[PDB]
Amino acid sequence: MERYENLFAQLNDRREGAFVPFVTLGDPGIEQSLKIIDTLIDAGADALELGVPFSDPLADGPTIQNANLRAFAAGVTPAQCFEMLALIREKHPTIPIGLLMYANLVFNNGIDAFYARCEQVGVDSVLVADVPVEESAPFRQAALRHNIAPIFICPPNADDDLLRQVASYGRGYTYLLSRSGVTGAENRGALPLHHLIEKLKEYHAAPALQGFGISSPEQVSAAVRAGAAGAISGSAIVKIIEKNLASPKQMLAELRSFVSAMKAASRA
Amino acid sequence: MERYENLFAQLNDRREGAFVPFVTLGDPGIEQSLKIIDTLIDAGADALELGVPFSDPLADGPTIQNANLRAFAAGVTPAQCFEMLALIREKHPTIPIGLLMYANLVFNNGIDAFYARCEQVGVDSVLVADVPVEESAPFRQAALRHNIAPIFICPPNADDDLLRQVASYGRGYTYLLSRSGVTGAENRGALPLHHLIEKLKEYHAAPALQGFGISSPEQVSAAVRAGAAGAISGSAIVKIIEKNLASPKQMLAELRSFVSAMKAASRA
Amino acid sequence: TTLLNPYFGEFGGMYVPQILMPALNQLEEAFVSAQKDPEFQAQFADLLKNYAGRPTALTKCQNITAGTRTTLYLKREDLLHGGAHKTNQVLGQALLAKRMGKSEIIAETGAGQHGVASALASALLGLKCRIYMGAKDVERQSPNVFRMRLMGAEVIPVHSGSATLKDACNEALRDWSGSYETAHYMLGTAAGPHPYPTIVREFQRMIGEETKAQILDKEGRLPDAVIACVGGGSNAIGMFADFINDTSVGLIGVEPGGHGIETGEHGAPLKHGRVGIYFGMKAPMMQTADGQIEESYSISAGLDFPSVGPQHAYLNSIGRADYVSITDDEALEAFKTLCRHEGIIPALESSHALAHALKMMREQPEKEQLLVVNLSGRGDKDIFTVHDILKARGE
Amino acid sequence: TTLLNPYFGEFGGMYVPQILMPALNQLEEAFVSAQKDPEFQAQFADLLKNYAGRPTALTKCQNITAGTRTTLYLKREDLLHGGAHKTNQVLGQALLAKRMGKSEIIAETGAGQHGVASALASALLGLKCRIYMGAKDVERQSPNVFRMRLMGAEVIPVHSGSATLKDACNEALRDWSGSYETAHYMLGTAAGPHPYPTIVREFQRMIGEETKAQILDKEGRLPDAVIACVGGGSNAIGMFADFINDTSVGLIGVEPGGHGIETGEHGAPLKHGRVGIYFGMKAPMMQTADGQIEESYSISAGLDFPSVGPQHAYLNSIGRADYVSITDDEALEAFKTLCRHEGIIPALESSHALAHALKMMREQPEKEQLLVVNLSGRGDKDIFTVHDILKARGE
Ligand SMILES: Cc1ncc(COP(=O)(O)O)c(CN[C@H](CNc2ccccc2O)C(=O)O)c1O
Ligand SMILES: Cc1ncc(COP(=O)(O)O)c(CN[C@H](CNc2ccccc2O)C(=O)O)c1O
Ligand SMILES: O=C(NCCOP(=O)(O)O)c1ccc(OC(F)(F)F)cc1
Ligand SMILES: O=C(NCCOP(=O)(O)O)c1ccc(OC(F)(F)F)cc1
Ligand code: NA
Ligand code: NA
Ligand code: NA
Ligand code: NA
Ligand code: NA
Ligand code: NA
Repeated sequence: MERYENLFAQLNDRREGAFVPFVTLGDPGIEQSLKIIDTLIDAGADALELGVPFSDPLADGPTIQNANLRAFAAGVTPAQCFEMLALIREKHPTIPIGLLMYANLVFNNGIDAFYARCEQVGVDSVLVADVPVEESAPFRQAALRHNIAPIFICPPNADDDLLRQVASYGRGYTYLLSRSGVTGAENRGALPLHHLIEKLKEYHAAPALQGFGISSPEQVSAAVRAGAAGAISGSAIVKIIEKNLASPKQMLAELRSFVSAMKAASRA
Repeated sequence: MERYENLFAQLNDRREGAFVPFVTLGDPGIEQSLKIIDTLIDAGADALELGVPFSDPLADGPTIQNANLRAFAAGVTPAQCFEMLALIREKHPTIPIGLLMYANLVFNNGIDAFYARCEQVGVDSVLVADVPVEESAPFRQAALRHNIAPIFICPPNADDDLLRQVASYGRGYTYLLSRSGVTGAENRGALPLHHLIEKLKEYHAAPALQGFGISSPEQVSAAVRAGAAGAISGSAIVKIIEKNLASPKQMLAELRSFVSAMKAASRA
Repeated sequence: TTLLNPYFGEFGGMYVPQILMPALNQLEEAFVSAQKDPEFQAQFADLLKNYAGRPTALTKCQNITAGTRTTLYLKREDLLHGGAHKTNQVLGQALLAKRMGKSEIIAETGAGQHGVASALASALLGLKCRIYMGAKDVERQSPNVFRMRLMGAEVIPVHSGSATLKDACNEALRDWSGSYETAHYMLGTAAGPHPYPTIVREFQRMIGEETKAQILDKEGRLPDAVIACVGGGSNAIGMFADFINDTSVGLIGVEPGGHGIETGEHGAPLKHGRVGIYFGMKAPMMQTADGQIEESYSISAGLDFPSVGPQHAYLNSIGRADYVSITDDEALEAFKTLCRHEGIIPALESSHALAHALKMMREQPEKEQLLVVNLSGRGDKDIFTVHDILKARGE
Repeated sequence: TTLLNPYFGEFGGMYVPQILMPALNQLEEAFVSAQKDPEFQAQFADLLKNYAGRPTALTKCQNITAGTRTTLYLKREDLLHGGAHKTNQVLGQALLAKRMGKSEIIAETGAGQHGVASALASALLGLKCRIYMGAKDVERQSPNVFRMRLMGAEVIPVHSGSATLKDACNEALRDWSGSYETAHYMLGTAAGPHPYPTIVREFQRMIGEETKAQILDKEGRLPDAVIACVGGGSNAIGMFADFINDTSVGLIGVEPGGHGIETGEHGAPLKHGRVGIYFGMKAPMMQTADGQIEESYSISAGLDFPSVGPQHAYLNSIGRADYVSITDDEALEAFKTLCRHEGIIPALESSHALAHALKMMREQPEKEQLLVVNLSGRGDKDIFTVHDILKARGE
């Protein structure tokens, strides 16, 4: 499908950026996760980035590590994540859904079989955190064969070779990394580097979404003003889940309020 | 004087061996020590061997180490030991009195001055535990100049050279060491080696007294039958002091009973 | 693009987030430049000789082989400054750090020997050192925590996951992904993303080089086999490297069997795990059926790691090296036997290699064999752990 | 009668009960016979090289002398197997024990390094080892108690007197006077009755011999001075011996100043005691006015001994060697400075020598001086003691 192209076509018509929340699938449990996701969508999420709990998440700070631990405490497995993904797609036919995977979970019992599985459930993209473009060949090839967009990081330390490769290899959107380090809401990412945005556009790369340490509406509007197509927020949202574990009702209301404010900031 | 010669002349006339108790001077205190010594004499002691408390008694097992510790706890010093020696000699003009010294106490402020001090108070002999004949020269020379008998150990591992030197150097009596090790009542010394007794006599050595681990009347009579001129008992006597610390009256009675039985065994 | 091959057959590579690739390429470039730099080689050589005490002795066992046809030598890395082989490559990596203008060092440690080596190197060479150590290991290898802190290193206990080596590894890598501009990651084994497996091998290969020279001098021939323990793979590849082309020499690596392979409480991924992607490399991993990393177990903190360096996975696949496992109890016996009969207190890690050598001898006592065990460390860090165990037994 | 001179000027001799003289004469005779025996020399040399790891490194300090005109080398006896210089002469005495057909070893220990050396030597060479250790030292040097027991040695705590080194000495000598037919007394310093001060010097002199060769190679000249700590005198005489005839080379021995000489809580008999007779020798002793032996004190168990070997007393009297003292606090500073700035954890005993070298440099920082400190041991045994002290301070 072209769920991403259709989304960006529409956002451009409305002259707005995308807002894309991240959550860990199955955090704090399967049923509540499914409700959290519905709430993210109802509140204005343009697309979703969804993490599959992994044992050793090396790109993630404490917030998302603890999300993974909550999901595991609830018995969540990749098999169950694919079960949720089917229910999500069944309710929401148009929203782009991207997975954020660690490499071992993709490689585990066959790279091709993983992407076939994604296509089958109706996922639109996969970003493999620990697969640089240098190692990406069988991943991006399998992705394209199964109509999944492989998504790549354009880091702030990117050179021209990496710009060209990300532009050539990636589909759906380009993940414009706001800063070094691992995920976290309190370590605020810098503004999008203008030179990377321009080069990505010169090389016909997929539209750039800024991610890492994006935690406030001001950062979202600033990313879009800077030329990005939108922004992704993860840890800031997960913190709301963590804060309200004792009250699922208050969890949902706070998620809704935050996503709404974040999405509003993407609007012209 | 010839207190030793006079004693051995007399013992020979009565055809008996000598019994010579050892105690630590000032154990358990000055007054009680003086009484213990009077009791040893009243009970039949032929001569005395008296230890001056030293900090690090390397030739002594636990019994006599603890005697030294009791004397020190009572504040006993070599100066006080010489004060007691004067009172002893004043009461008992004929009994031979030998000191058992560690070398540092003799060397400390002048070897000659130490022996002059012994002569002045009326001591008859000095045995320096950690001065072998090889190191004995200024000790035995000072002793003789002040009419003190230097007493030497004839150990069970003695060769002919050592026999000749002990015979030549020593006066008063020859200390015939019953066994290897350090002092102690439970480690019983062997019988006097016949070959050493005979050689000492061939070389005109001072009469042999057996010492170390002599703790019972049977050992005393056996030493004399073996040809020794007598026996010395130390740890066995000190144990009676240690056992009866709480009862000075019972201490004295037990000392008297033991010395009496020991002395009786020396009789033909 | 790289200057050197990041793979050993199927194994190895550079599976890190894109942010870290320039750091790895920089490090590879500095290593390649340093290797042909006489100044660097002379400085490294001087530190190895005059500071660390190389060459280390090659000791012939006098007693433990009595009545058998085994001749057994111990390569004495326990005599290296710091108390283990880990000191060799730390010195080299520290010089690389300074060459690249880094002022800080991050290191993981488990036995605390790599942490002690990193601390002592950072004290000498003027680097600010922070060490991640699993909280379980902070306790069971406590003497090294004291040593590290005494030398001015920051020791950070890691309570997440199993609170052992892989969790310290995770924290070290997370830290580096944010601090690489000023900090060098002094990885402590021959694993991780390229160029670490290559650099670590090359800065440890003096172990095998000396061993060959020494055994030639004393015996007039090569060993029938060289035997080393394998947690991540550094001491083993350091021993193996110079012998790889001597086909007659057996290369035997020993993974920890823990409570026994059948209990699932072990640290033997090479022979009992399956290939996966984690900690920057494609390598055998202890993993669940659905691809989560399993926690390892070993009595020895230095072997308590659920993966293994890719060159070992490769050497095994082509049959050039053989890998076995040795349990806690077998390691403990070997520890005791060396203490009481050769007067050497070996690391519990090294004891796993010794234990396998003693098996080779005991199983076939009339087989003529000339063996070298890499005695990778001294057991000071282990004496209290071992005492408590032996006492809890009734010995 | 003896084969060799038991005295060094006024000092030395054989002040033991007559029972022990044949043992000493036997030992002297075996030593003299062994010294001219090529077989013995080759066996000793092989153990030193291939088992203990000689020659030890001579390390130039890179940082601690910055901004001064002092060049400072450390003779790395901390790298010897066992962790201190004590291992050298134990190996030699153990071979003597076997030469005289003794099957058992008695040794005193204070730092536990001599005890560890005796244990490891007895494990290798098939001797039954019993060690006397003051109960205070059993606590403050506990890691070595564990090591000794792990190697099969019997460790006997001594609670009498000060419960430190001289009390262990007393017990060792009492034991030997009863067991000399089957046990050799492996005295652990250059003191005691002849022939121990001579044998210990001769089995330690490789320290100075290597040092001279090494400093010649690196600097083209002899040192201005060599500096060693002095508890009983073995590591110092081992360093000094080969330099005694090189009159330009200062020989500087460092006694422990404890809480300060003025407090009377120190271990500096050579410069603050007076000649006396104890522990089989005529030598300077800390003693009361009336001749009782005083108890010493030092933070370091290895220097906590109220006498000193007679050859040092002699060298001092003729002015060939100079002796100074260094306090607990000065030793602690030097300990910390070496850990943090050279990445070496020194024994607290050795730290006293380093401290004096650092004083020589700091007091006169523009004085050109080439110094060697004998780094007699590593500080593993001390890390917990030092931690508790530093913590109790607020550091
Ligand atoms: C004496 C000795 N012998 C052998 C070993 C096994 O390590 P190796 O296989 O590299 O030779 C160690 C490992 N020591 C750990 C683990 N170091 C460590 C282990 C696995 C992954 C990362 C690590 O830093 C450390 O010191 O941090 C050791 O101390
Ligand atoms: C590293 C180090 N450096 C220096 C020293 C000081 O000993 P030294 O002066 O012989 O060179 C020691 C002393 N060590 C004691 C005391 N050994 C000891 C000391 C005095 C009398 C008898 C002893 O066994 C021992 O290991 O038993 C030490 O461990
Ligand atoms: O989107 C991600 N996390 C959620 C957003 O970050 P944050 O808001 O800080 O939680 C996310 C995390 C890791 C990642 O791979 C790599 F590490 F290489 F960048 C890509 C995206
Ligand atoms: O007489 C002594 N002690 C008392 C008697 O011994 P014991 O009955 O076992 O207490 C005695 C103790 C030590 C001594 O010097 C030397 F050690 F060299 F032998 C001589 C005599
Ligand atoms: Na896998
Ligand atoms: Na004196
Ligand atoms: Na492993
Ligand atoms: Na290895
Ligand atoms: Na001393
Ligand atoms: Na010394």
